[PDB]
Amino acid sequence: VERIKTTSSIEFARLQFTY
Amino acid sequence: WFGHRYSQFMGIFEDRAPVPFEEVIDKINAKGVCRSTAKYVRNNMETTAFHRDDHETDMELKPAKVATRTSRGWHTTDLKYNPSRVEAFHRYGTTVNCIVEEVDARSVYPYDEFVLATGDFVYMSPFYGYREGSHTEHTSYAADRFKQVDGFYARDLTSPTTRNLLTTPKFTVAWDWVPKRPAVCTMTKWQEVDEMLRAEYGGSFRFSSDAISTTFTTNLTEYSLSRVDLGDCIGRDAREAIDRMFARKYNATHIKVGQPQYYLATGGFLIAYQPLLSNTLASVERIKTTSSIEFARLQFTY
Amino acid sequence: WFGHRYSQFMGIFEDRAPVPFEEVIDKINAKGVCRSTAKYVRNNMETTAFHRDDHETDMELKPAKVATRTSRGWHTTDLKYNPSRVEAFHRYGTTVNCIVEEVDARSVYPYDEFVLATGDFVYMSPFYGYREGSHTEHTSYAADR
Amino acid sequence: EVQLVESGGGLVQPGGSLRLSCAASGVTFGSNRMGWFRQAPGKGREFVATHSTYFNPARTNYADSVKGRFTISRDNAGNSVYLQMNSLRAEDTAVYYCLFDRRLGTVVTGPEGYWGQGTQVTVSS
Amino acid sequence: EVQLVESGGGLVQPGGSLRLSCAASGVTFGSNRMGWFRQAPGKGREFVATHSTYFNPARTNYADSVKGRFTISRDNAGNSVYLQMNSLRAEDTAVYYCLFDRRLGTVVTGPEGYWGQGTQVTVSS
Amino acid sequence: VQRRNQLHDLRFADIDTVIRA
Repeated sequence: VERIKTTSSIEFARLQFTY
Repeated sequence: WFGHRYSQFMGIFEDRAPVPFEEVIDKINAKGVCRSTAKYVRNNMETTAFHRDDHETDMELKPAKVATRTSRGWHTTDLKYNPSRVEAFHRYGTTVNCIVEEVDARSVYPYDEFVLATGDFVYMSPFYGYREGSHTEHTSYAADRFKQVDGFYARDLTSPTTRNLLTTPKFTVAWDWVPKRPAVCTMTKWQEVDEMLRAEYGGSFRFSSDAISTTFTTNLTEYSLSRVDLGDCIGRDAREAIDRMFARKYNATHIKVGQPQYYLATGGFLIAYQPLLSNTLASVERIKTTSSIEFARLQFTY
Repeated sequence: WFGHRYSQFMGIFEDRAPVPFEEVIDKINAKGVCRSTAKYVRNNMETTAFHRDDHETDMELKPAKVATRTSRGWHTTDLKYNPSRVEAFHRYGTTVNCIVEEVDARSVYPYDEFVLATGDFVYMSPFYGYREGSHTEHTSYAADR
Repeated sequence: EVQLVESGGGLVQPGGSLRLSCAASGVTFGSNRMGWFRQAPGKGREFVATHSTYFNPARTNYADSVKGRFTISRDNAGNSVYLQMNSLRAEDTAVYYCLFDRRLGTVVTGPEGYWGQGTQVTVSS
Repeated sequence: EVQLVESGGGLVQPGGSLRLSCAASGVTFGSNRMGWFRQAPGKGREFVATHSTYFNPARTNYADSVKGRFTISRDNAGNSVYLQMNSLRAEDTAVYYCLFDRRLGTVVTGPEGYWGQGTQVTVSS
Repeated sequence: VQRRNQLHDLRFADIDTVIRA
């Protein structure tokens, strides 16, 4: 059992959406 | 103060006394013991304290009680000594606890001072010493407070080190002297790009990475690494990563062309670039870096 | 405490005493000197300390020892005074060091208090005063302060 | 970096006396070890004496052979070490080397230390 | 923001006595200077006296002419300043102005200070 | 704040002088 680590930057996914 | 049927602390004077170089060498490192006495200079006065107000003895250093997420520690006494009860008298009691603590030490540029995990500041360069120009590093202290021992073998409470021992008014801090240039660097390696495409346009170089979706923009003229202050990591890290990435993706289909080249991209990014070629075809300063790579990713996407 | 062959600190009481307005005006700003005595209210008591337990004198303020990345400071004494040796006695010694320090002060909105570079909080508006309605700015202190 | 300048050797008869001097210049501030080693014809460079200001009072160490006959001392300001050899004998014929380093022992020595040019001492009739 | 109300002036024969009063209302709660200036016919407004609560005991200052004849004081709780003039010579004929001010010293005033409307004092034989 | 405060004795005091009597 572990902890999920999250990036501080969502802009990669927003670039993905726009592209 | 010992009243009738109660005792009360009139006062508790607490102080941290440094362990002198002589004790660190001849007692602690040699035998794992401390003196029960603390003789030290406080408030321009030589003060001597005796544990339990008794004669000076050698006391064994033993591991401190374990605490989670703390470094190793050792000490000699577990109890505070208070004077025995005599009614209607003020009495005094001395406790001396020799404490040895492994700690992390941290230093920021320009490395003229460092901190310990206890919050104490040492106003000396970590790279201060007598050899290889280290005597010009910053020291705030008098010469007698600093000691450097070559061929020093640490004994746990095989290989020798050069041991720096600095006596401050509150403690003695010891560490290993290393030359500054191989140790610190004002730049750090961020990305390894095994496929970076360079295009020349409009008097500018564009370095595009499809893997990280990033386009950097540099001038045509190379950036000489001599302009970087304490930038000796850049060349060595660049050469190993470049050769490792070459000996893994192009060792068969590509050849290196020339030696690695250096460029400064907008955003303050230092690019070390090895050009390849397909077989079928064949005042120093600190670079400031922006926290946002988003401009270059927008450049790539656009 | 003075033992037969050693001296030991039984205790070291350390305190910071404010320099009164009249001394700032009449001595420090007028002559660059400080009184060797500290008379101030501590723990609801008026306490007076004499430097070296000696008579009051005017002592010149001199630049402090230089330190890198540090603002300007001045003081009057760099030695702590301790009582002379008398065997088998507890003895007391008083040191008074008048210190003047230029410091940076910072205040965040709504600017009802500010801090000094020493970590000391001042629980009053930087813009507190008597004019242009600044008397309605926050003060935690009595008027005489 | 430390420069070492030796002086005061030469030829002497058995039972005589000889004072070697060694002046140290450069980065000599702080606690250090200054001493004398010697190299005999065909023999290795062995420890003779050391004077260490790492401790106060300073600690002096001697070889077994020279104990009681050789005395090592320093200048009032430090930075200079003197070896008074009295009651010299044939075993004392060697090139004596001045050492300035930052070590704590007697005999180990290392490449980071500083050696003098070497002063000849001959004992013969 | 301070309002000043004077009182107690008028006609005097030489050698008489006159006690002017000045009550201060508004923002007066701190240490301050309250005093009297005067303007003679065809003369500038010159310092007469001041009473300063910046210091404890309070500091009183007088012009050279009025020393020993004029006394400046304050009521208990402050905010009112009194100028008791004895032995009024002919030089004392002027309009006296009450000043409430956050300054030190004697003669220097500023636009930030508060002046009263002015009380006439005439001394004629 | 710590770096400033722990320079206090180096600025306004003497940490090396030892007075006897």
